[PDB]
Amino acid sequence: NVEKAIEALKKGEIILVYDSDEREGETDMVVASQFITPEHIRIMRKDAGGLICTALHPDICNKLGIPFMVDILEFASQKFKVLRELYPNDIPYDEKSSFSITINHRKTFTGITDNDRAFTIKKLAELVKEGRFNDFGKEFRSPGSVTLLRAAEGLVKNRQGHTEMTVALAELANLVPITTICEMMGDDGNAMSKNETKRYAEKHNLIYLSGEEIINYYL
Amino acid sequence: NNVEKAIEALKKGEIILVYDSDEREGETDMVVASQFITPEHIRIMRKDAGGLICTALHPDICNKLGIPFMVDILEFASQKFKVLRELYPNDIPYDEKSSFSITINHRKTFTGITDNDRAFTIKKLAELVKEGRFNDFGKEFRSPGSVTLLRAAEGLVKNRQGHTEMTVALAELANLVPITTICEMMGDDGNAMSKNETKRYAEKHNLIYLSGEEIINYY
Ligand SMILES: O=C(CO)[C@H](O)[C@H](O)COP(=O)(O)O
Ligand SMILES: O=C(CO)[C@H](O)[C@H](O)COP(=O)(O)O
Ligand SMILES: [Ca+2]
Ligand SMILES: [Ca+2]
Ligand SMILES: [Ca+2]
Ligand SMILES: [Ca+2]
Ligand SMILES: [Zn+2]
Ligand SMILES: [Zn+2]
Ligand SMILES: [Zn+2]
Repeated sequence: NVEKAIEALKKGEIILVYDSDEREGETDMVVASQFITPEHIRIMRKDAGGLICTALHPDICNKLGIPFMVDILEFASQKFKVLRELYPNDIPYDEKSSFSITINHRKTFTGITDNDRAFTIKKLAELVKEGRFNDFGKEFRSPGSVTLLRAAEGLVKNRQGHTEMTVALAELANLVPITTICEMMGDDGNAMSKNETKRYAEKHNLIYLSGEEIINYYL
Repeated sequence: NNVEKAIEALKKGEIILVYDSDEREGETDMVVASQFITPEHIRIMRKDAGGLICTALHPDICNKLGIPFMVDILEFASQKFKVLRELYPNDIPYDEKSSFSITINHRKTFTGITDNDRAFTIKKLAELVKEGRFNDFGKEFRSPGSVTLLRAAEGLVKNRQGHTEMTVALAELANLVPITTICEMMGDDGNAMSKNETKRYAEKHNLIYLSGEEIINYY
């Protein structure tokens, strides 16, 4: 199943990845960022509905100098004390946020359109694939509409969220290890259930993958 | 006229549409008074508008809670994270500054992104403010989260004319807690939904549609 998903990812398709019954119980739509298109963004906002985020392998984040947002906030809590009052000291270690900074490519206008978000994401994957790390500040500004996620060092060995699972899948596919993901939201106000997301994958001829399978394959 | 009609709609917990200006973003946001937000509002915003779902706060509330602008958090944190300096938004194309602030989740939510979770976070924030329980902010919320806050400029539309200021101004005029939730309407072609298409939406759904100039002049 993992290898079939890898082929789909290599063709620029959206695949569906469920994490686990014990974790978020959520399914994310996932695409290899180097193949992102405005159409992928349109499908994610209409049929998934969560935040459209782009996850990056830790090696990439280290080359760009991008930290976890929690660390930006903790340091800034020295000046803005409310940040200390909002510390996420109550989240299980396994669910600790993978949130990093938000960005827009400088050539975009408001940054939120399908065209703007696909351009921001595709240009970031381009810059990374080409190794033009120093061009990051030249080409992008923060804050913006595309939320970046920082994958755990060691990926699924140390954290088992969609952030790590999808980046691990891109690494396995021999692609730039950067993915764009969006949580699938249900009409009942909760996340779409695994039965509901498997159903959507069947209707749209998409690959549906369980996180356990990616983890096992990777390890 | 239409502004008074939009005010009555907000007081009833309905959504209104606000277009800023041809000379600014050229975008229409769906708008609702946060104290009346429901999971259904979040659902219609993600399916029918599609941009980010953000909650704008009157600067008075922001000062009482100690919530700063995000660019300021980044500016201060750049002392430690050098990448932040190179990402300065000294070039946002449609205004001097962004209204982006911190992101939050109410501590009682699970993943924070569902319609139920986002509506709960936003409504609870509006309630905490309405009840003057500012010392309870950290007790009830954590950052980062799925709900992005926006800080309205001091003087509102007298000093900045974004949807952030315009909508907070309408909530104030309505004698409501001045906190709004807004979402940009996106088009199928990859650009923001056109003025003509957002008008057709407003006519189909009998929603009040306002332009920025009318709100600014009335305020
Ligand atoms: O938080 C999220 C996006 O903002 C989603 O849960 C997304 O799937 C990435 O997070 P995680 O790695 O915890 O699954
Ligand atoms: O940026 C945005 C959301 O994050 C949107 O533009 C929203 O309408 C608020 O911004 P502004 O006050 O500039 O119109
Ligand atoms: Ca998560
Ligand atoms: Ca804006
Ligand atoms: Ca201005
Ligand atoms: Ca009508
Ligand atoms: Zn997830
Ligand atoms: Zn706007
Ligand atoms: Zn209707």
